[PDB]
Amino acid sequence: LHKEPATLIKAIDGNTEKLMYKGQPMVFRELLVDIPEFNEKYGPEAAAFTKKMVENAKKIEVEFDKGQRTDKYGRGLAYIYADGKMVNEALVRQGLAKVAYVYKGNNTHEQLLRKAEAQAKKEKLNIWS
Ligand SMILES: Cc1cn([C@H]2C[C@H](OP(=O)(O)O)[C@@H](COP(=O)(O)O)O2)c(=O)[nH]c1=O
Repeated sequence: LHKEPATLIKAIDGNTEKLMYKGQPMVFRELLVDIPEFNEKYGPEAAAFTKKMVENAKKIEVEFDKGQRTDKYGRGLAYIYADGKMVNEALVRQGLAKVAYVYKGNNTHEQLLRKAEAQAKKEKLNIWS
């Protein structure tokens, strides 16, 4: 796998809906996680943690896995990094997302993320409280 550059695109409301990848706006869906929606418990917290992590970062990178790069809704499927720290792993490690959607061939970081989830669960953090 290899990391590639992207930048945040700031939406009219001040948040990031899309990343600019090879100079095109794209919604990216994080690989291997289920993140609660805003209306669900921990949803506001997951969103706020993501916003701080990506906005504070000097460098955003995306990393496609070995399988499908876009899903059925046209979203890019990747691991997202903020100054070299994976956003997908960080949400899981904080109990702000669960490991999920593990499909054949896009599963490279599965064990790493399950390791993070077990720690968040052992620590009874957030979703696991
Ligand atoms: C994470 C991921 C989601 N998806 C699709 C599966 C779900 O389809 P369905 O909408 O039919 O349930 C949807 C979940 O995304 P969200 O959790 O963003 O809603 O995204 C993929 O196809 N590949 C993936 O790797």
